[PDB]
Amino acid sequence: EADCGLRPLFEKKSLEDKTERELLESYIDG
Amino acid sequence: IVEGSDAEIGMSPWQVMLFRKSPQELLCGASLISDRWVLTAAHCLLYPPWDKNFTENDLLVRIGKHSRIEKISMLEKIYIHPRYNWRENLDRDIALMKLKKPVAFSDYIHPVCLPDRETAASLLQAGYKGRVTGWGNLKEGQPSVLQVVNLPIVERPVCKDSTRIRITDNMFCAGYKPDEGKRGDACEGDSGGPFVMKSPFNNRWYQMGIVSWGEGCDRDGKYGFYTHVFRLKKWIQKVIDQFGE
Amino acid sequence: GEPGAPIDYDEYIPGIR
Ligand SMILES: *[C@@H]1O[C@H](CO)[C@@H](O)[C@H](O)[C@H]1NC(C)=O
Ligand code: NA
Repeated sequence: EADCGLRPLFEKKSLEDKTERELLESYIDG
Repeated sequence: IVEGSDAEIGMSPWQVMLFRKSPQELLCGASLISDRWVLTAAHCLLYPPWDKNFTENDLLVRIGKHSRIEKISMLEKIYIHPRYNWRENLDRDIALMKLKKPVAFSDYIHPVCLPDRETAASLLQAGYKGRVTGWGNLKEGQPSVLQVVNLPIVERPVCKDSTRIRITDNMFCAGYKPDEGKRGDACEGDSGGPFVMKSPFNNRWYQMGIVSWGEGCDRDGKYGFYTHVFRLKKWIQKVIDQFGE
Repeated sequence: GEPGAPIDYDEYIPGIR
């Protein structure tokens, strides 16, 4: 739906979960 | 999930559990993609070699669960990919399930996105990590809390070399290589659950894969195989456009 | 860097899981 993928308890509160940084690092780091 | 950790509250609000209705038993994972549609693996519903053929009246789903606020939903209809190949390799291991009533979104219930082409091309790269969640066995027991593990996508020649099963374009594989030191895998009971990735472009979580199959769990040199959700998106859209509410 | 699977649309004992 229009709001998909934005979690009420994280993205919508500008909070990150404990391991999502690991995903972002894999996308950026060589 | 093998070598995972306990999920935080609301960390995977698209998580769905697929149950046999009677006798009650946890069958598979699944994911919420709208207030009426749930995505899972075809082999969770249909696997003739095991005389498995569940239809809507055999099943229920639990949405918004974290420990063993949560909604039990009945199914109106299920839809299995018409070219699902159970005989050879689980090609097109995908199914849709329509809820009898719309589920209310909450802090604990919220749908995941399906990828567009740009997102798929950007994120579905070897070495890039996705997230797998499930209530499956911890080794090749059941957990008290939803388990979460992050795993890197693996180069296709490495996936192919790891198994004697013929790999199709509708699958990708993920997991750590023997020399990478880290471990982790899906396992029995995690089938049908989502492999999700978070887009840096718009902060949204996208379901790139469906836990499909593997050889054992967390074996050195073996990888978990996942339904390539993007490649089958036109079938998903065809079902929802034809049978949507 | 390499795609883990093709970025196009489908046109038309298997594992221990
Ligand atoms: C599965 O069972 C349903 C009835 O519950 C039947 O209509 C359907 O044809 C079966 N699918 C098979 C045998 O592939
Ligand atoms: Na492995």
